[PDB]
Amino acid sequence: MENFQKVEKIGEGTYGVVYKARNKLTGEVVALKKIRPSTAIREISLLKELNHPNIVKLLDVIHTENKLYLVFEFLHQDLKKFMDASALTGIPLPLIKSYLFQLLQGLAFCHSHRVLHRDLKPQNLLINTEGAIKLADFGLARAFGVVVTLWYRAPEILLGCKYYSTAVDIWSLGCIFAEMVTRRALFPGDSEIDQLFRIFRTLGTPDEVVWPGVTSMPDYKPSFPKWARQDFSKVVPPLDEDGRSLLSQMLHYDPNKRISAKAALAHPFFQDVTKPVPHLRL
Ligand SMILES: Nc1nc(NC2CCCCC2)sc1C(=O)c1ccc2ccccc2c1
Repeated sequence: MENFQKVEKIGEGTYGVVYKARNKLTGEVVALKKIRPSTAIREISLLKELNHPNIVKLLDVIHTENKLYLVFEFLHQDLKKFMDASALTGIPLPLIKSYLFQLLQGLAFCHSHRVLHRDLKPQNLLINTEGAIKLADFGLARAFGVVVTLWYRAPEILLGCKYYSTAVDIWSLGCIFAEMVTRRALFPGDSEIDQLFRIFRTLGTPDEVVWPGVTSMPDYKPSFPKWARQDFSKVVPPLDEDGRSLLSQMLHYDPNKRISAKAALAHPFFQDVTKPVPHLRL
């Protein structure tokens, strides 16, 4: 490339190929994302202003030769791989707590600036050797619009609501929290209806009592089976009651009842939070 030198392909992201690259002028290593609209350019450019320790920095937006690239700060591992690498022993609770706390700070920051992610998943949660965890790709979904993982999708999205709110990110993070604890995805659906029914089988089929307005959602069908809610203690053992209480608030059906990132940071679960060093094999 004219301005970068590719080191290697990292993988296929939501919007195009992602490469580990080196800036020719500075020598800095970055995550270069090729995007496969004028409104998009202006909107994404605004995201360069975001700066928070728990957000992967968007270093630049490059629009040349009628191609679009996003340059992001590079991190050495994502949470998906770290979880796989920690499958035999599990991620220590203090580290799970630290990561969840940091992720909520990242969400609280973005949300306060009116920026949603909409597609949080272990793949876009990046970690470094110092114990930090950061979220990548906030705001891209809105700017760009429309096999993809549905495992972390909020129910309102699965039910066809086309108006998103900050709550969709809290739902996704709750699912990730559960996965770090049990070492298994919470709702590993293989289709949109399977995803929805896995949620219903665990949390109970929603109704107008727990979710006012649910029966009027675009894809809601009166024919959905009626499953009873499972005992929460069976879903994420052996997470303690503070952890279970917080998780339940992040997984409320009604997005308006779902806890905010800001309020979650004050939950008793974080009374003893610390910042442990993870053991990363790079
Ligand atoms: N900043 C940043 N550093 C990265 N280093 C890699 C971490 C995992 C191990 C190899 C280096 S990956 C990254 C992303 O921002 C990012 C996020 C989601 C992705 C989903 C699918 C494919 C690529 C993706 C890349």
